[PDB]
Amino acid sequence: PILEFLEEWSMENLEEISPAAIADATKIFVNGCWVGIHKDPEQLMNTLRKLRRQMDIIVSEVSMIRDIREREIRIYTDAGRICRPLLIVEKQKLLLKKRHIDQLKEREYNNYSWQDLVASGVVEYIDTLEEETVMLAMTPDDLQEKEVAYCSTYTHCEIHPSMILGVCASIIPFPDHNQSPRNTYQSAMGKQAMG
Amino acid sequence: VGIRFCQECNNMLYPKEDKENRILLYACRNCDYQQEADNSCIYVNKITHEVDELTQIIADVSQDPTLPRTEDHPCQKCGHKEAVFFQSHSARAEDAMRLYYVCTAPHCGHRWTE
Amino acid sequence: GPSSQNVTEYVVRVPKNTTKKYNIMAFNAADKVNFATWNQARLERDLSNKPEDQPWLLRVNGKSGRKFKGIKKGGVTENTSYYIFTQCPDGAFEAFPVHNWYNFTPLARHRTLTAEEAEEEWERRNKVLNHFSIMQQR
Amino acid sequence: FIQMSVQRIVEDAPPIDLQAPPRYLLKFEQIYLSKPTHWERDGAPSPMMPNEARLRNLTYSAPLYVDITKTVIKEGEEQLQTQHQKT
Amino acid sequence: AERGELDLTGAKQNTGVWLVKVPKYLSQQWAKASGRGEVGKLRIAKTQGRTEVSFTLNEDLANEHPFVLQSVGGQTLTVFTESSSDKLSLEGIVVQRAECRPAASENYMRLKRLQIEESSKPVRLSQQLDKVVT
Amino acid sequence: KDILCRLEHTTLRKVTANTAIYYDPNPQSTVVAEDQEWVNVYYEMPDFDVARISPWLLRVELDRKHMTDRKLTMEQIAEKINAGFGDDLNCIFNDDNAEKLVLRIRIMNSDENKMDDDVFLRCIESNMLTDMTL
Amino acid sequence: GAKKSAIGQRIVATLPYIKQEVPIIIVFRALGFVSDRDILEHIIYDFEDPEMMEMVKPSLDEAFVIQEQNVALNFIGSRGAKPGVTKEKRIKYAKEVLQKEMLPHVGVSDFCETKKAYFLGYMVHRLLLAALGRRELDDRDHYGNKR
Ligand SMILES: [Zn+2]
Ligand SMILES: [Zn+2]
Repeated sequence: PILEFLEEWSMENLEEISPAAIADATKIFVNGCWVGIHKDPEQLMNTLRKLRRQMDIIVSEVSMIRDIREREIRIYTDAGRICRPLLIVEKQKLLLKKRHIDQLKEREYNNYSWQDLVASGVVEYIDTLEEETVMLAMTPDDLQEKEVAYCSTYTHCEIHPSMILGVCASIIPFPDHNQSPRNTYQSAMGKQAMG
Repeated sequence: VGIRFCQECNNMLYPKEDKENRILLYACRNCDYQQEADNSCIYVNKITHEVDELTQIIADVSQDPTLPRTEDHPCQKCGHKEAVFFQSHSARAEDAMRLYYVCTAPHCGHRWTE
Repeated sequence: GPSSQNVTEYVVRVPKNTTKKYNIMAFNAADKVNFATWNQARLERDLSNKPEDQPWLLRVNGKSGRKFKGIKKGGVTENTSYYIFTQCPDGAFEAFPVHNWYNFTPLARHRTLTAEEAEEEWERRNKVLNHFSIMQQR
Repeated sequence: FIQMSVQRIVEDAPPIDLQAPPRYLLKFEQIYLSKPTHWERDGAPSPMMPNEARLRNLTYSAPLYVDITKTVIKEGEEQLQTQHQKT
Repeated sequence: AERGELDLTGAKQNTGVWLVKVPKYLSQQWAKASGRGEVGKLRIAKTQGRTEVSFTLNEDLANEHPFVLQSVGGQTLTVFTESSSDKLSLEGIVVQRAECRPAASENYMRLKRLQIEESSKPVRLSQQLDKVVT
Repeated sequence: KDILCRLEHTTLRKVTANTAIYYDPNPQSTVVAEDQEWVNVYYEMPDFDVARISPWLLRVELDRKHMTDRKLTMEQIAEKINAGFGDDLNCIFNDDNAEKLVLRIRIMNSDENKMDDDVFLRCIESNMLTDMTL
Repeated sequence: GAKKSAIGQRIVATLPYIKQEVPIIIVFRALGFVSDRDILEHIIYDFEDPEMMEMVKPSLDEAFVIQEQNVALNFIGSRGAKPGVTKEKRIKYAKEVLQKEMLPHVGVSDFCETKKAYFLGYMVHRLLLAALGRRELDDRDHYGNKR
């Protein structure tokens, strides 16, 4: 489905191009295979992102990476890519609105669940390769608020910073007040506890 | 510096000298083909290679959301106040701290270094 | 004049079947292919394999002229199709599907080193002298 | 793996061709899985709950069935196609 | 004059032809009848300093296709045909390249999904059995 | 720092900015326009190179800052090359007054009067850049 | 060496099921691209870059002797883990190794030589950028390179 869409759009196949044209156009890779080239990489990425966020041809776990400096667009669709959900930011504003929270609050007897957030295009998964091209906000209330403009092009926002921890590190209370090795020791001890 | 290819078999042309006329000739191999050289320089290497990074910089970098943007360095070509600045951060320099600027205005990929 | 605002519209016809199939012949720009000297040409399947699924060989002006080898485009157009518009006296465009796509590259003609000869040079491949001289000897 | 890989792998396998000269063709096309089942000494199948698997030291496996199509050619311009459902 | 000779007459006349890339549904609709001698009209409008190419689908066929031109200077393309009587000929030389695009954006993807789903019909998945096969 | 220079290993690569194997068939008329001004100064009374000269030329530019840092002047570099290669190479260098320090090198005249007149310069150029010790 | 350092640094490829590496230009010759322009167009996408051109010069010289696809295929086949009895069998073996064993993800079809050449050119182009310092070396630790 990824390749069919690219062919439909203005992606010139490798066979049907002259090598002189590879200079200006951005290479398109799908699962590591060089499919073709594109002249409008910015519009292609916008279209690819829009389709993925709509649960269109591109599925949620498909990761599109653009190397602007290297003039390469890499699309990955295979297994084993580790990704995490992040809130989408547009114009320094979360796409997650109060209406989404209200629907979530009545999670039961309403059929609204996490998938509707992904379907709504408010939260998307970002793999480690795609995270390199992402400008990430730790919190919405401190990072993308009107202030000294350290950065005004945030593309994503962490749902909560504490999600970087695992199961065993998530039971440590105030782990940010501890010296880090002692948080590692507890993760080992917490597995040997009794209960 | 220029690299020339044979017009017959599209192979590399290598420098050659004709003792009859004493003029540099780029002669094809395995092609008994010769051409009149004009550059007169067959090889040149710059150890320092102070290559202007502006040539290597690409205007599309202005679309990178992870680059800082400054209003204090307006673009000279079009006067746009916003610009995207960054370091070369590439090997072979040994001192990569100077900032290269790219105009953020679309259709003006002007690149400059302060 | 009329050319400043000329508008042309023609009907499109798609015959169900044609006696002659249509395929695309592509020549690289760097080749500088010229048809003025193409007094005669020969196109036939290759004999190296020794048919319908084999590379095509193009010879121009017999042995004297340049020789080109055509290869079918491996990538298939499952989601894409190609059509050719040809002017006709009736003034209606005709579209023919591209049966095949072929890429032709020139084949230089000269005393290319044979496989047996190349073995001797492999000994001196790392250290060779006067690259020009090697071809003169052959 | 169950829903896609197992089915893809079997379909990926080329059909089996056997020549004696009669020609025998065997093709695996469809995959079927039942609930984890356990067979007693008498051979009566019963569904296997995981706790029973843990307690009785039984592996928690599901029977795997494949449809197979067999076509036979007897060099007599006759073709007979028979399929073994859920092998 | 021989069997392998190529009729290069078309090249001598410098006949110009256009190469167009179109999707499957447009060709699929044409392939439906493919014998009525008509599938649509190609309309080209030119202005003082701009030219636009668009194609309209036949009303009967359905029961807008804007065209974008492409540079052809980077590669030279020629069209030839193989006659059933073993008489190869050159139809002409490509002089312009264009691409066909869908006018619609949102509802168009619905047809794409069906095409993908249609392509998934041959694709097969493992099926569950409620009861053990006996 | 003077003792530091006498200990740290310095090769032509460290003090050289760029090199170019210019053809330069006639030494009287140099391909490089600027090089001509001072080359003629050394060619009013040529010594040991009047009989013949290799058509090929090797021009190397020495970085000013690196030369000053190592307290290396244009003189001993020519002497070291001449000492290392004896009469094999004829070395001609400009004056420090010019903004650019240059050192033109050519193969011995006797050989001009077997490997290759051209490729041999690259072997010398690479060998002198690293192996040669200033 | 005298001519060792004169040419510079040459590129080699270590294809699967081959005892010894082969010059990169040879693999391009085997794939069906013979002329230097044709091969370089798959490696250098901008011919106005003198630095990139000089990098491949030593590789071209090493494979200068081989000028035909069959000669290149025979050279690859001669180095196969199972050397062919005759020249014809070696070429078939060498062609098979490239068809299947080399860059299998790019393709295995008989008409995928161009796709494999482009990717092999990309592999060489990526190597040149690292050598020229234009692109930083990839990080094994970077977890996006992991699966
Ligand atoms: Zn030539
Ligand atoms: Zn500007």
